[PDB]
Amino acid sequence: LVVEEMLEQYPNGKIVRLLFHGEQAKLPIISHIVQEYQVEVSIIQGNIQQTKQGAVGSLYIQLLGEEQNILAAIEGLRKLRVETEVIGNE
Amino acid sequence: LVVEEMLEQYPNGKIVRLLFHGEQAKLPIISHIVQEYQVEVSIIQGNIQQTKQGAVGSLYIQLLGEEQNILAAIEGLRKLRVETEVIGNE
Ligand SMILES: [Zn+2]
Ligand SMILES: [Zn+2]
Ligand SMILES: [Zn+2]
Ligand SMILES: [Zn+2]
Ligand SMILES: [Zn+2]
Repeated sequence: LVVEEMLEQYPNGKIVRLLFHGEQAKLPIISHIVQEYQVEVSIIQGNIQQTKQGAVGSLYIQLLGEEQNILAAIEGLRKLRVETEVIGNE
Repeated sequence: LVVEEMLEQYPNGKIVRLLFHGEQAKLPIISHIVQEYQVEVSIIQGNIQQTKQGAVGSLYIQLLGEEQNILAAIEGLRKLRVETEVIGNE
């Protein structure tokens, strides 16, 4: 992997993996969540490609902010059809 | 797997996988979160064994309740040293 290297380098907040299969909400996802949930975003690693289905791939991001807001932003992503999970829970 | 079969049979709330490596908080975890976060718990699948390290294994549970409370219960588990993630995000 090794996802714990991301946790090691980016300790604060939560690190999440976002998946894009082309079904995600057609809006500016990252700015949308920044503004709505008052979270900061740092891109750690990613691979996204444009396909006929739309943007497809993965993004690992660090979210910073109040705990409740980070949690809400993560469920927000999921509801916007971006599968999201906090790394380090396997 | 197939974790989506759990989502199919238990549609409401969130389905989470909890991991126990023996480092988890030494308290009655499931009742603790039920009471603190006002969530309901249904066990879907699990394999837990007692070892010299303590209780080790996994539990898949359905959490029911208000969205914010479910989210808080999930982070609560993590803080209590039970690695937890919402299934269906791979
Ligand atoms: Zn997707
Ligand atoms: Zn929104
Ligand atoms: Zn996982
Ligand atoms: Zn553990
Ligand atoms: Zn507690």
